Amino acid sequence: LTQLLKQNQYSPLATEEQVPLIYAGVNGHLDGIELSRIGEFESSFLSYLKSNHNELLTEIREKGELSKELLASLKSATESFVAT
Amino acid sequence: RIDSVSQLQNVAETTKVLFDVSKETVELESEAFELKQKVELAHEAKAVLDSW
Amino acid sequence: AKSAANKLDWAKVISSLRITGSTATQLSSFKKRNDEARRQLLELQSQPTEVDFSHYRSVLKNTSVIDKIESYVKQYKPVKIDASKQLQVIESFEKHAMTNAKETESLVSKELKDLQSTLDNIQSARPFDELTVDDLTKIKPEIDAKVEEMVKKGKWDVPGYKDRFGNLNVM
Repeated sequence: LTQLLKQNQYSPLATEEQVPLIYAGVNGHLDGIELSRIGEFESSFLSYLKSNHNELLTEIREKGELSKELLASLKSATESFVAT
Repeated sequence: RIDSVSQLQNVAETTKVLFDVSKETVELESEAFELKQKVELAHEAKAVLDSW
Repeated sequence: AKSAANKLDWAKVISSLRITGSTATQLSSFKKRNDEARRQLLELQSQPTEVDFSHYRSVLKNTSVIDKIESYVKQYKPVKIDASKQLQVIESFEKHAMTNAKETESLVSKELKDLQSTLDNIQSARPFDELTVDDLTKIKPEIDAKVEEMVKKGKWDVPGYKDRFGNLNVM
């Protein structure tokens, strides 16, 4: 989580972008990932979701609030890319 | 050995979809490449009129 | 619509656990994710690819080139057609794919019921207290061949027997 929260200058992140990194960081999925690998993992998982779970990004944008269905769909969408 | 073979039950029916849809998602983006040509052209045009 | 393709991709990842050491299939998923991420940022990065003749031309009051570069863009407005060139070698790749796939599928669909029948054969046909060694020579004449060759060469030692089947003699 410490190496997670680094962020380069002129690189703001939307809330829909900030949610899944937190959800991965809470649920221990980063633990098997290398500590140096976290920085590329962030952009990788973001481009992963923007490619694929763009609907969930729109859900976080529209609601600003995660339902249980959004929670479980988020869980599946995380653990998918957590398998790499 | 029964379990080891039965792991390969429905692989072919799904990997014949994997192969095709995978190479399509690789190779259906030359449209985006030729779009990139137009994007960098309009990029240069905007840059030079910014210079003017 | 690509989310179903990537759902199938992670299904193939959790089934590619069965084949560890995929050299370039995961690299093929890597390349499709790479240029998919490239094209989505390319289309989101893309403007309406034009010079604004209303505002951004009339911003330059000393215009003199904006008609020139505008008709230069409208000249190259037919940029270049795409490349749908593969319809002959790609179908050969999926032809080998369907070939080896149906080979595998028919073989496993046979051998599943074959080894289930082997399990049922082991279930009710174990005479482990009443089987005949002549039935062993009948089921395996390799037994008779090794016995006769073991006599004729004279290796009257039976190696690898004494470990699990002790010699139970006096000394």
